[PDB]
Amino acid sequence: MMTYIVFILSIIFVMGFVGFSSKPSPIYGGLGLIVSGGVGCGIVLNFGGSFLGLMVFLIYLGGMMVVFGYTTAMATEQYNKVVLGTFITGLLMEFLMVYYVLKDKEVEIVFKFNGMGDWVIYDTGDSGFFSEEAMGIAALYSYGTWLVIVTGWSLLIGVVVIMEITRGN
Amino acid sequence: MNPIILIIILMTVMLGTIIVMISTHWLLIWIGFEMNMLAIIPIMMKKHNPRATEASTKYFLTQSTASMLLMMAIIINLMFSGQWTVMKLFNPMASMLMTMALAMKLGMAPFHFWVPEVTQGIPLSSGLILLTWQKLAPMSVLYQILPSINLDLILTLSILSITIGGWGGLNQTQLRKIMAYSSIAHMGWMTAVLLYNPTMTLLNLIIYIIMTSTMFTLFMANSTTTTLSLSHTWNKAPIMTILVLITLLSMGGLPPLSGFMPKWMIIQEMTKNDSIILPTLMAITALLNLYFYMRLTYSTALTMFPSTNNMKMKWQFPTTKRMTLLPTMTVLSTMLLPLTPILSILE
Amino acid sequence: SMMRWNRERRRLQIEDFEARIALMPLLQAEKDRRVLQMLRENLEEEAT
Amino acid sequence: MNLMITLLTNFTLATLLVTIAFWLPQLNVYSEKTSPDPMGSARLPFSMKFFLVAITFLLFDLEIALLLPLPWASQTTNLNTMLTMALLLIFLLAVSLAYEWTQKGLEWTE
Amino acid sequence: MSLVYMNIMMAFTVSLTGLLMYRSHLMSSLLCLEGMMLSLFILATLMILNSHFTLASMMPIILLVFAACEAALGLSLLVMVSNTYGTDYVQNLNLLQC
Amino acid sequence: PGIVELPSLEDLKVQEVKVSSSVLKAAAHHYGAQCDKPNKEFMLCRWEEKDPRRCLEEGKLVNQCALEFFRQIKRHCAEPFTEYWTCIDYSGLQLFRRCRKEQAQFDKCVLDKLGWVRPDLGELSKVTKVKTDRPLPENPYHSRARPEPNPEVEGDLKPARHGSRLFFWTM
Amino acid sequence: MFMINVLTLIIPILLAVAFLTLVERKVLGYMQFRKGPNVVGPYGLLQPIADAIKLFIKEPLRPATSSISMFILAPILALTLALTMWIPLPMPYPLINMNLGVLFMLAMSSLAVYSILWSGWASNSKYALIGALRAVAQTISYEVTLAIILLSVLLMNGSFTLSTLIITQEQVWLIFPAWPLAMMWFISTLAETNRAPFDLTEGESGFNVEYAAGPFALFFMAEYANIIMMNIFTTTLFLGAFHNPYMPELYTINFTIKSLLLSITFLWIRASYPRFRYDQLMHLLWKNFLPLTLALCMWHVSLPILLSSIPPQT
Amino acid sequence: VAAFLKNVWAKEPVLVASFAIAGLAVILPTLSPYTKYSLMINRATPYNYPVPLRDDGNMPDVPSHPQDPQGPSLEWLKRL
Amino acid sequence: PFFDVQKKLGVDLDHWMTIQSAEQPHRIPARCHAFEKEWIECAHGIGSIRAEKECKIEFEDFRECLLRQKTMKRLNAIKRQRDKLIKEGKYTPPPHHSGQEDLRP
Ligand SMILES: CCCCCCCCCCCCCCCCCC(=O)OC[C@H](COP(=O)([O-])OCC[N+](C)(C)C)OC(=O)CCCCCCCCCCCCCCCCC
Ligand SMILES: CCCCCCCCCCCCCCCCCC(=O)OC[C@H](COP(=O)(O)OCCN)OC(=O)CCCCCCCCCCCCCCCCC
Ligand SMILES: CCCCCCCCCCCCCCCCCC(=O)OC[C@H](COP(=O)(O)OCCN)OC(=O)CCCCCCCCCCCCCCCCC
Ligand SMILES: CCCCCCCCCCCCCCCCCC(=O)OC[C@H](COP(=O)(O)OCCN)OC(=O)CCCCCCCCCCCCCCCCC
Ligand SMILES: CCCCCCCCCCCCCCCCCC(=O)OC[C@H](COP(=O)(O)OCCN)OC(=O)CCCCCCCCCCCCCCCCC
Ligand SMILES: CCCCCCCCCCCCCCCCCC(=O)OC[C@H](COP(=O)(O)OCCN)OC(=O)CCCCCCCCCCCCCCCCC
Ligand SMILES: CCCCCCCCCCC1=C(C)C(=O)C(OC)=C(OC)C1=O
Repeated sequence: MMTYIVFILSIIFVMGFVGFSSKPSPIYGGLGLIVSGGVGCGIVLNFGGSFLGLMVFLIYLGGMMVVFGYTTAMATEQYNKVVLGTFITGLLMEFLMVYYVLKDKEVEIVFKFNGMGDWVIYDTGDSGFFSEEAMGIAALYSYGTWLVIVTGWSLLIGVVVIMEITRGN
Repeated sequence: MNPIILIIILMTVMLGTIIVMISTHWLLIWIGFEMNMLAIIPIMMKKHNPRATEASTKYFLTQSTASMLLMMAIIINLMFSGQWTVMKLFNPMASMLMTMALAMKLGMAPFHFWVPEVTQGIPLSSGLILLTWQKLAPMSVLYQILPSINLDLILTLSILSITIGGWGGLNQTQLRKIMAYSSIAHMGWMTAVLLYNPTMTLLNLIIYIIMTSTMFTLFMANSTTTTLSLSHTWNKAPIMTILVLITLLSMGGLPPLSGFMPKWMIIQEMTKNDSIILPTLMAITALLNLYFYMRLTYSTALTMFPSTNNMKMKWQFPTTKRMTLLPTMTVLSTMLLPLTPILSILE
Repeated sequence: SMMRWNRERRRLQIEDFEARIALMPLLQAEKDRRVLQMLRENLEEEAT
Repeated sequence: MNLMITLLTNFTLATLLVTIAFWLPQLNVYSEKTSPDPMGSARLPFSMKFFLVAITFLLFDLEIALLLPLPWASQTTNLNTMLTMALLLIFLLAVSLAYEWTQKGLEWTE
Repeated sequence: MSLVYMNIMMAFTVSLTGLLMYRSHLMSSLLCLEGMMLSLFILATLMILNSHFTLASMMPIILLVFAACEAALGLSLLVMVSNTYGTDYVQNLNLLQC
Repeated sequence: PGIVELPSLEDLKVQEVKVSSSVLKAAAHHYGAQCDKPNKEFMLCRWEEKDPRRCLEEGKLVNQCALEFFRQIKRHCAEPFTEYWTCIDYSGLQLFRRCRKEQAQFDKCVLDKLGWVRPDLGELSKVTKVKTDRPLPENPYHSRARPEPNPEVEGDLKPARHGSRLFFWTM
Repeated sequence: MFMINVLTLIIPILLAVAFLTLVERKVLGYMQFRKGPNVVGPYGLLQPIADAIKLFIKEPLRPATSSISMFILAPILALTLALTMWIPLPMPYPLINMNLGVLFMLAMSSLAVYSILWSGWASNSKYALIGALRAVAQTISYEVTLAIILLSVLLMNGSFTLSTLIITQEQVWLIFPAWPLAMMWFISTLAETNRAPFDLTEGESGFNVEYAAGPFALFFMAEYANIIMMNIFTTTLFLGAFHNPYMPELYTINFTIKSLLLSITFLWIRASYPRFRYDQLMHLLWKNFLPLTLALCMWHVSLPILLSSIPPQT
Repeated sequence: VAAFLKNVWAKEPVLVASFAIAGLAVILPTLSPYTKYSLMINRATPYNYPVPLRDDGNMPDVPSHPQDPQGPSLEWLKRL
Repeated sequence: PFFDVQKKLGVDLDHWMTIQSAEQPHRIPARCHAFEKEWIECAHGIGSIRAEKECKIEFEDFRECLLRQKTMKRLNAIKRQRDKLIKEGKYTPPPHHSGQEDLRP
């Protein structure tokens, strides 16, 4: 069962998505999204992407969901059947999908998926004296000149836009 | 709003459209789309009233949903092809998701519900910017991926857009909602002729852009947003009544005006591929667009509605608005049929 | 001080990398023989 | 492997300490209290200043995410291009800060 | 293909159906939208890392940056409508029916 | 499709260099200096053929040369090399700068016993040239025949016959 | 065997926190011309034990919380994130050797504000919520300068690994080439852990006014663990010690002395100056610290290129 | 132009220091003679294998052994 | 419209990312470099209509490298037959497949 760790983490990810997507309350949705983001970062880390998972923790959770919950605290003043119904039925489709995957080791819904453990797709070689994802990200200042330019311009324009529309005049 | 900040934001909108047009990478297409939408949001909220914020909220939600669907299609295509070159797609699911994302961005039916409300809630100049410039990039992306487009899906979207646009515009009295439903019908025509000859789509896009620009420019020149306020124009400037009469006749596709040429060439192209029922149905449906255009011309130019007393006070002053390019697009939208073979420059 | 110590560290890194470069042909040969043995054993058990 | 063992140990030690801190005076039977903020029932006033500083933090955090791979990126051969792109990114950070400064964005929470 | 791909597609579909059916609040719609982006992040990152596409490793960072700027714009719009009406309910954004 | 061909288990049989990583790292520079020719021949065969089954014999020769290198080390300089790889093996990152004294002792011993000189900086990272007798693989990717290209444009451009030929237009 | 390492990491943290309370009381007393506790034990050595037992037999407040879930969860997160920010610290060998330990620490520090947010929202008091929102805004606004300063300092290191930070300072201390970054980093870490002259929640409602005495003690213990951790991180960054690979006790004693001196400097700071206003510290950050941090970041990007002193990647 | 600098250095010294440091950082790497050393130090670091070339017969520059005189040299790095 | 500004101007704004078999930093190869190279050397210069039919086997090999459905299916069938034979009791696993091999290097 330890070879299925990424699969189990993906199950927790989709279960948290069902939980927060039922919309019980905006703050509880934010809490469920935080938990789901943590589990997804765990998936990425177990796949080998340390830098991208730590970006998820630093920017998505520590930097942006803070803003979401901060805005949620400035509205939605503090103190159902639908929420419980959709949570129950989403859990039902999820566990039915898991049972159909693991019983026959193959499934088709829109694409064809295989029920074996996901350690099979990994590469048998070593990367030498560097990590491949860090070199790929580090090539942004040497190769991605145009990407840097358009992203920075969009960020500055976003600052200008937010300052423009919240003024009220 | 600062003039310099307005200039920077408008060049950011055009920069996003250019980035979509010139790039060979799917991520750059996505980046250009978000840059364009983020920059165009403050143009909608120039006046700061609750209607503008409501329209901006609905526009933001629709464009964000369409953008997420587009990214989903791109990621599926990368998964099934291993590359990002903007060309034909290698998965029917990716093609369907991208086609519906571009349909949501264009506002074609049944994703049309945001267009009239958004056009109504924003000023005339921002509505002109939206309905004219915002549609250059999704049609370019559609122009790049036609080997992967499902024919049944795009033809269903086209006929649904034409019928829903005509039936929707039959009931409106506000000018911006009429322009929105007219836009929906014209995008139905454009994506109807897309898979047979995209040059006809480019020609229809250019002609619709010119006609819409002329009509919106006349609207802001006279500062009219309703039917009756437009009907007051005969007692202020009758030359504008003549101009709106000829432009609305040309918008209905009546020969020998320049609006006849797009549907004429579209019907010419569709019959070469042994499709006869659809061009007849689209012409019969475009008769409804002609109907509410003719109702507008009745209320404005061919009759004299009663005016009020203060029109004399308005007589004593001349206009000073910068009606930019208004005679040029007025001429180019009515007397361009003898230059029909000029469409070969677009191939 | 940082300039002198970082230049020395760069020289040490170059020495370490060139030691690895001298080593790794033998590791490449061993890895190739090992993966060929694994494939042969799996093929024989698949035949069984 | 060892990392998630340590994470589980820290989580279970924290939840053990919190459980003992909660439920130990629960075993006491002290009393029952009726108890019948300076504002009584006033609505929370919506302030644009706190939202503005939150959004400014978010945007600067995004440009920080862009700036993060500089120690790895300094090892490239194309040093002139990397230096120019790094200086351009931090210059855009400074320009956004200056635009917030001049248009009274940092006002009454300076 | 693999299994975690199926789970991430189903997570994206769940977040999409959550966004496409509003309950009461606009904030829940924004949360569903950002969960959709997070699922896109995980899917693209797993595909790029498994395919050993080195130069594509910069894409999820740009995706995160652009969609978080999108979310900042959406939060500003939500704050504006909350200042207008006193709450962020989606039933108060119905003036443009007429 | 086809049946993948694998060498028999007797063809993969060779006696191994059964030494640890720090033992390899201590004499790495001298191994690169002394046993360079069969290593570079094997690497050229590997990067050219793109198939380990075509480089099995070169790898076997690499093993033989490395084994003889370590036998020659053992004959004369067993004790200083043993101390050197011991103090290399103590370190967590296996640093070369924590064992300079024993390195100098081993280098001096092997210089006066075997005449070996360690390479300087950048020498082992050079690109060398290899004289081999095996022929170059003319088609190493096993690619099949490429599709024939379309015929291109030839001839001068002439005006259109009777213009556009679009309905009634005579131009 | 590894659980022994985990336990001997995490139990001395709590012991050092309790004796940090005692040391701060005694040092503030001797700095205010008086004595600290010296009656409960010999020189007050039994004061934390008595105070802990008293706080753990105190009556709970039993509030009318809006959500008991996050009311439980906020001290859980505070204590877990206080204890989990010690595992990549080299002492001189980290318990969990991380390739990206510095950025892992940044992620945990950025994640630490949810305890403040949930403690503010769980309490029914609106003034408590307002105080929590102000504290969260100050915390994230100083996260910004923490990130820029750490990024600019790391350009002399060459990687995000915390163990290489000892190797970099093998020649000279890193406070010599980066002392303005050291001063700004020290003030930013002082304002990061909500300490004087930035502890606005004690000046005129805290974010945990409705919390019981036990959970309040847990929050305060997490804050003190954060203080010790930040001072150890600052010592590793700027005041690196001599590490003999055969005698690790030399490095352990050296950085222990330096980090204790830095924490005593924290207590020395807290009893010298008046508190800031909210807008005054926002002015100090957005208009004083941030432009100089950006200028020094550009300087420390462009400097190792012009000096031919790029640190090695590995 | 001259009294403006004195006034702005008496009034906002933090911004003067920030702008001066920024100007130094942006004009000094184009002026220093050690940038080329950084370039050829970064490009002389051996990350991957130096794959040998098949000897056709005409390569006098390419060495047949690492200790051969021909080839790139790092004596400039050893001295500096 | 697809205005090829990059080819007209000679700039390279996004072609470096556009394929996986392109110039990658530190000469790092991808998992399916060879298959993608063969497919591109097919499809170049013949249009999409001819390349969708002429050497489709290169694209099938590329897709099999990318997603590996056939290899997964073959491994599933082999393991299923092994499980059936193990449960029915007519197959004994070898020592080297049970962790008692003492691997080569
Ligand atoms: C870790 C090592 C130890 C660190 C220090 C620990 C002990 C010292 C503790 C001090 C007291 C701490 C408590 C109070 C904290 C809050 C107050 C505070 O810090 O305010 C900061 C104050 C705030 O400034 P301010 O508010 O006074 O500024 C006035 C601004 N107006 C007019 C708009 C109101 O100063 C700074 O922010 C400066 C930061 C450090 C600057 C370093 C510059 C280095 C030199 C650059 C070059 C200069 C020459 C010119 C250019 C040459 C180019 C070649
Ligand atoms: C294959 C095709 C590829 C692409 C080919 C090229 C396509 C071109 C598309 C043009 C799109 C035009 C978009 C709308 C105008 C943009 C400029 C703008 O911002 O105008 C609005 C602006 C607002 O200013 P304000 O003063 O607030 O106005 C309110 C009234 N007082 O200012 C005003 O309101 C001033 C009043 C006059 C405005 C006149 C604008 C005319 C623009 C259209 C010209 C004709 C179309 C272009 C040429 C033909 C292209 C096919
Ligand atoms: C990493 C290191 C951490 C160290 C943490 C602790 C630091 C401080 C250590 C202790 C310092 C000295 C404390 C002395 C306490 C008083 C001892 C004493 O004499 O108590 C007498 C009292 C009454 O006695 P009685 O018999 O009534 O007298 C009549 C006779 N004429 O009798 C009583 O009160 C009853 C008996 C009390 C005995 C108390 C003994 C000390 C308890 C210390 C607790 C912590 C110990 C260390 C734990 C961590 C290390 C293992
Ligand atoms: C089954 C049998 C066991 C049952 C459970 C009991 C466990 C042991 C509990 C502690 C020992 C019991 C006796 C407690 C003290 C009683 C005697 C007393 O009152 O001594 C007073 C004396 C100081 O005299 P004082 O009145 O303060 O005079 C001031 C100076 N003029 O005081 C002193 O000199 C110091 C007294 C120190 C008391 C012991 C040390 C503290 C408690 C340590 C253990 C519990 C806490 C462990 C750590 C928890 C985490 C912080
Ligand atoms: C309200 C809910 C409860 C709240 C309290 C509890 C949760 C919050 C507090 C704890 C936070 C834990 C964060 C864990 C991830 C941190 C990043 C990380 O693991 O970095 C270390 C390392 C990457 O570094 P590197 O050196 O590259 O790896 C070794 C390379 N040779 O990576 C590795 O070594 C990878 C090891 C395998 C993968 C580990 C996956 C861990 C489990 C998933 C996440 C768990 C937390 C989920 C909840 C988040 C918050 C809600
Ligand atoms: C070109 C170099 C590189 C540039 C890019 C990198 C920049 C790094 C630093 C980023 C700083 C970002 C924020 C800048 C804000 C400047 C505008 C400003 O604050 O103006 C207002 C201020 C007067 O203050 P006040 O209006 O009262 O505001 C309340 C605070 N007292 O006004 C002032 O105090 C006057 C500020 C303007 C004049 C400053 C002159 C400094 C000259 C230093 C020596 C020359 C350095 C070389 C560069 C050329 C500079 C012109
Ligand atoms: C495992 C539990 C260990 C004991 C709990 C932490 C140590 C006790 C702290 C008590 C305390 C002391 C001494 C204290 O002096 C103090 O004043 C600043 C507090 O805050 C009001 C305290 O909470």
